[PDB]
Amino acid sequence: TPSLKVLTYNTFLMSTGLYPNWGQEHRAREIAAAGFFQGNDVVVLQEAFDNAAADGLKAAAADRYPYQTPVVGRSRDGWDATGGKYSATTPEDGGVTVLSKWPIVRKEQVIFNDACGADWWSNKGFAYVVLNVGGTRVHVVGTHAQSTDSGCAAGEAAADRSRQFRQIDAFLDAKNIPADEQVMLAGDLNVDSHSAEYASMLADGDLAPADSRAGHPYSFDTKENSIAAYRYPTDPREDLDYVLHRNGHARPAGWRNTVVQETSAPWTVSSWGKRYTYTDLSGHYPVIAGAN
Repeated sequence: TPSLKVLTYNTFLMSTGLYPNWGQEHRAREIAAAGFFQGNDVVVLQEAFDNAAADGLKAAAADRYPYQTPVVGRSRDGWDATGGKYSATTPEDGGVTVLSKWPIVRKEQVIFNDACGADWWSNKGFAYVVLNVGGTRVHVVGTHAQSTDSGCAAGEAAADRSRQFRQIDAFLDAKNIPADEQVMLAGDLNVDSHSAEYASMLADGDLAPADSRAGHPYSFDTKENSIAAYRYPTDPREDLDYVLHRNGHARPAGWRNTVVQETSAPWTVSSWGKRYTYTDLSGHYPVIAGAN
């Protein structure tokens, strides 16, 4: 059971053609240089939507993380398989990519069968990678689950997240992964750890809770994170990002998820003839998982 350090980070790199003033190229470069980006074994990114900034980040990361997936949902190219409700015409990809210090033995993508609001119209889904680490295999699913979106009916977002977690569970079960091999789910799962949905997420994904969740209480801090506070000034702080092992599989003891509140040098953009300065590289905080 090789002990791995896993980062999950929502990068908030929206398409620059649609959103030219969100500092995407600046932040993508700065994310690859941030402290939380260094020293991991696996990195799972979400919202890497802008093709150029995502490509630049993946290139900037290639020295430390040479083995990488495409961004989920861009196309069928560069994957060993594509499953789920993939659309060839939809322009928006799922924004998820997995980067690894360790050789990738297999990589596939699966587009979610269930989604609502904005998520439905895009190729949101998950990446499945098998890594070769220390003489054995480690399985990682990287994803960005259904958001609590304006276009979803009341309760529909949570209902579709439940189906998304069970789709991942069913996918992993059908792989018949040996119990002595680790299986981790890493991503922005859009489930608040402080809410009742946390426990149903664990049951739906068949996930073991971390032995400890440490660091800052909120990986999506609408008060202390300067981007989240600008975009959602009246919404509660929540805690959405996880790396969790699968029940019944080998895993390190004392597995931790640490929410790391690392700020950035100020950067400024202009919008409607006003200047806005931020001190975070995204609206989320990175979560670093590993054996304590």
